[PDB]
Amino acid sequence: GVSQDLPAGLLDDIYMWATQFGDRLDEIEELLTDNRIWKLRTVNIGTVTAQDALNLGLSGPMLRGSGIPFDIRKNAPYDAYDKVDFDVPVGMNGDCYDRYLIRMAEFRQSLRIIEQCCNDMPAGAVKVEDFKINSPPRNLMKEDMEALIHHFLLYTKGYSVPPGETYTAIEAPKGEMGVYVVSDGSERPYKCKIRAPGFAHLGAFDHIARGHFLPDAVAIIGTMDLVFGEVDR
Amino acid sequence: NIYAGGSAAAAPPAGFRIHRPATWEESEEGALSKATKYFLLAEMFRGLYVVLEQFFRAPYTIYYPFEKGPVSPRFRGEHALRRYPSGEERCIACKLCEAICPALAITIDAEERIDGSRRTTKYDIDMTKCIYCGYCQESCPVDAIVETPNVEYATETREELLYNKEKLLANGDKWELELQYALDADAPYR
Amino acid sequence: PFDLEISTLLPYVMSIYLVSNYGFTIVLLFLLILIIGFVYEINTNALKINKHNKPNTDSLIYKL
Amino acid sequence: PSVGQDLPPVGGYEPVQWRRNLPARGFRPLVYLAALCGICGYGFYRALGGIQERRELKREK
Amino acid sequence: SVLVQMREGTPIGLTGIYQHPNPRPALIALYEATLKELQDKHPKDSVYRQSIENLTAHRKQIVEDNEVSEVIENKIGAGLIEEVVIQAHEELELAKKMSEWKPWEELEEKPLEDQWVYFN
Amino acid sequence: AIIATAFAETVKFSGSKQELQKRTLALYRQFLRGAPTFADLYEVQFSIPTIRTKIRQEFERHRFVDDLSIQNVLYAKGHMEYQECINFWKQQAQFLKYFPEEDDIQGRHQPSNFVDKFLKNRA
Amino acid sequence: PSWENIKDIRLDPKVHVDEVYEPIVNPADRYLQHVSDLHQYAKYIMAALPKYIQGFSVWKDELTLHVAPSAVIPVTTFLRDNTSTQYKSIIDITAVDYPSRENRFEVVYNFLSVRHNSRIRLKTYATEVTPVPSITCLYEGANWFEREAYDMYGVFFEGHPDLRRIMTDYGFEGHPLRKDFPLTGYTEVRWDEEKRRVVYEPLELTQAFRNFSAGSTAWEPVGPGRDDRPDSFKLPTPK
Amino acid sequence: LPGGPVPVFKKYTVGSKGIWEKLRVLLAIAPNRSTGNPIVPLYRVPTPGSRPEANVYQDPSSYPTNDIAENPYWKRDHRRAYPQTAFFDQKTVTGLLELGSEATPRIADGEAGTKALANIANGGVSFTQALGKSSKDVIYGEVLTVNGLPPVAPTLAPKQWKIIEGEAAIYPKGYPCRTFH
Ligand SMILES: CCCCCCCCCCCCCCCCCC(=O)OC[C@H](COP(=O)(O)OCCN)OC(=O)CCCCCCCCCCCCCCCCC
Ligand SMILES: CCCCCCCCCCCC(=O)OC[C@H](COP(=O)(O)OCC[N+](C)(C)C)OC(=O)CCCCCCCCCCC
Ligand code: SF4
Ligand code: SF4
Repeated sequence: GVSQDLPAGLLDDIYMWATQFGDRLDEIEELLTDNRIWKLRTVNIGTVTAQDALNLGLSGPMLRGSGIPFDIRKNAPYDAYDKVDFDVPVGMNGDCYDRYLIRMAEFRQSLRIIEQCCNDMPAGAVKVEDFKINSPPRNLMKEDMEALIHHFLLYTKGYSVPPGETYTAIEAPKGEMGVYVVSDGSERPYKCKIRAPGFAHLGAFDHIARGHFLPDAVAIIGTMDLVFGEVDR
Repeated sequence: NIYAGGSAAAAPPAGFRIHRPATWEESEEGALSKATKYFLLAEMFRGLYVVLEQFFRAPYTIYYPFEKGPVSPRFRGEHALRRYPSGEERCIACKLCEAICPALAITIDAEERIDGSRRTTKYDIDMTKCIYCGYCQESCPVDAIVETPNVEYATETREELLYNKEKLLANGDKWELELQYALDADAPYR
Repeated sequence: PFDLEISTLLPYVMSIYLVSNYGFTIVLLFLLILIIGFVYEINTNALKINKHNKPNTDSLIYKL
Repeated sequence: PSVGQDLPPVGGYEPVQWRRNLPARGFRPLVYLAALCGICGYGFYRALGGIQERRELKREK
Repeated sequence: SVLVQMREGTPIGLTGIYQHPNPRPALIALYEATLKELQDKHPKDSVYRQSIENLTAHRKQIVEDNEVSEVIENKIGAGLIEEVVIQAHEELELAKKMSEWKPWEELEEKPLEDQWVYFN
Repeated sequence: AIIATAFAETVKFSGSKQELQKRTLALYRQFLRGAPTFADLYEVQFSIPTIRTKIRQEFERHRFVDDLSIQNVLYAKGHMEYQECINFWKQQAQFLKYFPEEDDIQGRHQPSNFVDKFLKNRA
Repeated sequence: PSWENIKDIRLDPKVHVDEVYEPIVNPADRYLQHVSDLHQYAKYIMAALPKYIQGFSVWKDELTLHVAPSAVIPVTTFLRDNTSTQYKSIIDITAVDYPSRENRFEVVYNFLSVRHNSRIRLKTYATEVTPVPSITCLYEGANWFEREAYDMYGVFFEGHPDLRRIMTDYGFEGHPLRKDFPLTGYTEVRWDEEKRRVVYEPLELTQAFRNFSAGSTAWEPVGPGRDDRPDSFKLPTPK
Repeated sequence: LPGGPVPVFKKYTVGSKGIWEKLRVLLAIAPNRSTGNPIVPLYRVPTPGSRPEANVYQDPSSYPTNDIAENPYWKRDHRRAYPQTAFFDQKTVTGLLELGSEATPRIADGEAGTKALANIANGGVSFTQALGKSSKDVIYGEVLTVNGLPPVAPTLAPKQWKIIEGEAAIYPKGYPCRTFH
């Protein structure tokens, strides 16, 4: 779950931020979306076809810009994405300008989801209610013997994970982020490999950037949305 | 019906094929209006106006260090070792902080005190190894090790950032009141 | 050449009244001749850097 | 149970604006073209009148 | 010859794939070719052959029964008709490679006993 | 597509030791030929003959390896190292890892017998 | 109609629940029908390529195929190009070190089919001297993944056009993700004033690494689990 | 259309008053746009360190997990009821083809069934002889579909896409970005 519950005045403050973020987005769009220089730098720059996008391992906007409607939040719903209403933007030219439009629309859809969460936040626990997995609350830890034992063990040994393996993926902001974790049944993962979307995007750079000018390369790097801690883990 | 190599969800949605791009001759706007927009840079002027509107709005800047950005009771800053109201140390050397520490930043030594108490003889934090995650403070069964809200302790030498037990206890003594505000605000949530 | 063309108009603008209508006709002829050269430059695409690599547009054909 | 938890209002919050809001402003383009023509024509009227009067001053000198 | 993929012309909504001029004959031809390849190089017993035959027969029946592209792609359920042509071509090349690979046989590398032992 | 870089060789495990011997001697020739380029890229103090001597010593080290698979791996890694050196992908710091002897005398006391090693707790 | 009189949301009546009701459900249950489907699907694949598929495994929504290295190119081709599979995107390639096995390394491929909204995993094996066939011919995106697998583990990929280190330092000796490679390696760097350059030296740590895994539990923690196999994939009992 | 423009006085930003408000309304590109400065008396007030709710907060719990009288831990111990990974090599699938399944058997009773299971478990029947021997009924029911088609790569939750056009779209007609729901 999460480590602590939300503090008392947070939903109200998130709502007040949300009431003005739309204008904040409109002004950026005023500077960029119709600017002819912005279009000169982005239109037909870093084009990727749909088939090549699939073959290269691209995901997220890098894929949705080429016309393919795929998004893990809709295709394989996780935590609460099935309970909220939002739309998915899909490009058609597979270029930097289509990807920019996709990201700007995703801003709006995130604002939508944040408002729905502010309206539908339910009562109850925020972590799983088994003290063999997550630590019990502190007033139990200092009063109840089982709670103290479980707290001691969780912070010194850790919980044991049943042996096995999984590849698990989510629609991270930069594309499909996955982990492949192998458990040997102990408290420490046997193997943990991170699948970073930026890794595959930078791999596809040589195919995408060929025949462009150097400033086009700068624009393509920017459109891939690279953070290098992701790239080299 | 029955699908072969496919399914209803892999069928194209209604309207997935895009409409044909329009040619120049099927344009609603006459060439003179388009040329006016082209030569007089209409959207560029709109962008300049949007930028100029900001010039008459309130800026966001604060005058640090005379003003300060927002800080919350949960904030993770420099470490301290706390006491009981009697003045006795709270740490009883359980070593749960040392075990949980993801950066192995804590080094602890203990034995029986001459009065029989279980107490530390050495408590070190390498602040240049620490990742300021707060796991030690969550793990402690007696609220002994804490993170204050203090961030202003930059040093001129690295040796000054190897905190021993005296330094950490002095930090607890120095910051106890702010620590009590933070605890009074966040203890129910832990 | 374009710089010399432009700078050759300095004697005209400094003598426009004195040469009025005859020189106006002459300077028009001079400008038109230079504009023919501008036309040549524009139509030959002489200052365009062509991106050598272009997307392949050939169809995919299979011999069945 | 649940006491003291951050929760939403009973009726909910008023809807926020999330759709694109970039309304079209300004006269139609031909109005700007007409204004430009009028400004330039008036300026040419003044400049040519000034040139002609300057020539008559040259005659006097 | 068969026109598989148009790489210019009217864009359809997927980058790099353009509108096919005459897709139904292309589909029928490619489907004929793959049925012929299976019949001439694949054992009648092999499961691969039975499955690809039945699938190709099903899709060929759908194409021949229907003149309109949107009806066809709703009944096939595997994308726009251009993508269906690309799929048929892919299946044909796979069948021809399968003829040489001979997957209906017994497996050639058995695993050692330790090979697939995990922690359970 | 994703194209290979300067002096890249696709990985191929030679089925025979003689077909590997040909490739190996070709790699040795490549190293010897690149020695002056190396001395220019990496601004070295020492001479071109010293570089070529070092290359010979490297190739000598595996002169008696028998198993074909091991020789294949040694060759593929040696080619990787050649590509790294000739493309200036290495900096001077990593290139000079190969020349520990070229640095000056580290000190007066490098023990050789038992007593000297025992006096330094290295016996 | 001004911001001066905007309503205070902070004093609106909040929702108040008396008791929260969250029924007890095993998360695995939601997978059961899907598990059956995967079994059926895997059976088909194994019946179609019996020359190649050593086996398969099914865990909740993840299907793994196990093949010999020489099987990689045909099976992968099938997975990419068959009409019922259509796994067009390569997601990742990595290796896992199992030092107890005669073949140390298992090579893992994950594939995605956007057409069918489906994932699949394929495993093979390798050692420090026996390579695997590169799948760059089938997926360009595989390129860098195989490089990482070579850099971290030392697995070679036959047919890879440009196979070199991608993560580690130039001239780095070792493959750090092997179980026998030590956590902090063998060498460290510093700036040397005498030589005016960054130098490499044998590792020396001011504080030695403390390995707390000695405190692992003395009692078996989870037990056997339960089997979720469908009844159509269990051998019958006589009578 | 929900999500559409809302006036500036419904946004929690400072803004202008008096004659200056008239000037701003006359001179704004979009008069309904806020300035972005939060209203000081309303925003993040009271401070998180002085919330009254802190002195009434209790650890939240759900029924029946919090019951003191009817929940043994082992009835909700989901970690220890984890699904086993099912491994199938070709011998097992051979057995499934020949002898049928627990669900639908094709085995005889007594020593016959145990000996059949044993001799497939030893290597007597190979997978390919297993497949060739298999009848049409077996091959269609239990390898292919009942229609003879192969099964498609299965999906846990199928997603039907719809395209939103017109006013509810995110961008207008011209832009090369469509709205999928
Ligand atoms: C209607 C009849 C008209 C009769 C003839 C017109 C008389 C002359 C009119 C005066 C203005 C002419 C000079 C501006 C012409 C600009 C034309 C243009 O758009 O250039 C476009 C050029 C790309 O070329 P192109 O291929 O044609 O565009 C297609 C893109 N898909 O790409 C570009 O160069 C982009 C445009 C360059 C803009 C430069 C911006 C620099 C600074 C902006 C100045 C704005 C004002 C600053 C002052 C502050 C405001 C007070
Ligand atoms: C191709 C261009 C065609 C334009 C035709 C416009 C004619 C309209 C009639 C008004 C003239 C008038 O009546 O005003 C006369 C003016 C000023 O002279 P004045 O001193 O007032 O007259 C007294 C005569 N004296 C001095 C002998 C006593 O003369 C002008 O030069 C102004 C002409 C208007 C400007 C036209 C320029 C067009 C833009 C050119 C951009 C390349
Ligand atoms: S804050 Fe985290 S890293 Fe720092 S000492 Fe505490 S547990 Fe260790
Ligand atoms: S600070 Fe707390 S957790 Fe750490 S040793 Fe002392 S009592 Fe134990």
